[PDB]
Amino acid sequence: QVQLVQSGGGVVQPGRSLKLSCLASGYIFTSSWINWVKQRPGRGLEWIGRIDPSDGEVHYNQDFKDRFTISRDKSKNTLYLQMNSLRPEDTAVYYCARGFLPWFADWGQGTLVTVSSASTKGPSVFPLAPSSKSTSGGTAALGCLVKDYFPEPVTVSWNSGALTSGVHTFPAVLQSSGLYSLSSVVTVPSSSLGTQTYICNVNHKPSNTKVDKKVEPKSC
Amino acid sequence: DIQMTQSPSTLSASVGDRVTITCKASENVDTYVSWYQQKPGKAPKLLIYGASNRYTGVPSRFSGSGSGTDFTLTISSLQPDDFATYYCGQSYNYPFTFGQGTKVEVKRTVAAPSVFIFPPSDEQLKSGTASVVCLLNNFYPREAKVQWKVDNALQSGNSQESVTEQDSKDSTYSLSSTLTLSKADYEKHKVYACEVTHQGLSSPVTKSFNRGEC
Repeated sequence: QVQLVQSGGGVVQPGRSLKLSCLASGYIFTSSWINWVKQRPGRGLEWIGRIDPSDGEVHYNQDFKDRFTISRDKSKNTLYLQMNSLRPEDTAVYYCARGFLPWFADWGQGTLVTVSSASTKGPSVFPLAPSSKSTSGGTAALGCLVKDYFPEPVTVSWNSGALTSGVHTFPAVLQSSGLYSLSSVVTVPSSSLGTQTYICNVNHKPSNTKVDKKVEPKSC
Repeated sequence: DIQMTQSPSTLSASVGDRVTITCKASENVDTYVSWYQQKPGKAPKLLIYGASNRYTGVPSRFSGSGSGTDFTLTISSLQPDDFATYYCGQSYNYPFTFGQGTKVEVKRTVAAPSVFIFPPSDEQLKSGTASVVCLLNNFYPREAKVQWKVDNALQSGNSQESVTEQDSKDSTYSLSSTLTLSKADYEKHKVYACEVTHQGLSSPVTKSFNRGEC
């Protein structure tokens, strides 16, 4: 395989501090440099820093230099990343590669840190009901607008996962308000409408919400 | 400091092809550029360290070359696995910088989108808000545009969209685009239109309705 063991962070209110861990084996700990790499979703990779295996000399990035501190623990054999004074811009996935020379060979699975003022909300599921005032065309388009919730994620099924073909559940979009929203559509033969029932199955584990919205074909 | 840059950004390719990503260093390193391969929802893995030195297990298709400021990863024959996102990253000067990233995508024929414009459900209208959804369907390539026009007034800055990732079967993308507004304004207009452009469409596809009529 070739992995390490990260275990910190989650949803964190802004301005507040946070701290991640990166557990490494006794030899790995006293035999290599541990780089903490950053990656904001949809963008490349930012190197945050390193720490020599003998003493733990830390080398940061002058950006993160200002508010991120890398430490470790001999007894526990774990590296650290102190993230004080959090901004929303800190919403990213953190790794802790391990390696020889200036190489990032062994990467950890990564920990996701989500900075947001937003409270836990259940989704509002609306119908994306097929218009009868439309063209025959051939197929149709069912759907459920799962709007205003926090935090991710949601499990959208269609007819208890019996209908699985032609189902496009789009990526959650972060609205200005700070709440997500995504759609789960499934095109079907316009004739199948009426005859076969179509019910989406929304599931939001965080707010323990689970809702089954049946969508009716409606021109109006 | 040492800005690293990749190209092409995206890359249409199919099983059996000879792919080639081009990295560029604004500075001079020697052979301190590595290539990584991270797939969606996954941590990057090293392919080539040194400049040409392949890492353990990395199949003999991945090959590295170049030195100084111009580097290049080469895949001698594309496989199912090889469809992912590749990065480069100098480890010569402090700090260590990585390339923007090049995505490899399964190539197929041009397919135009099947548009569907959903009008607000009467229950969300109670909520005060009214989301008008426009679904571009099973198109290829990604490059497609959506233009919302309320009362023939081209809208701007009042919508959001999310694209789907390569279909495991169709190799076709799917795009949703929502026009979001309160109901006072939804109730203040009549015609809502989703003009859709894609390079696979002979003319722009317009879908619309009339707040009220049916």
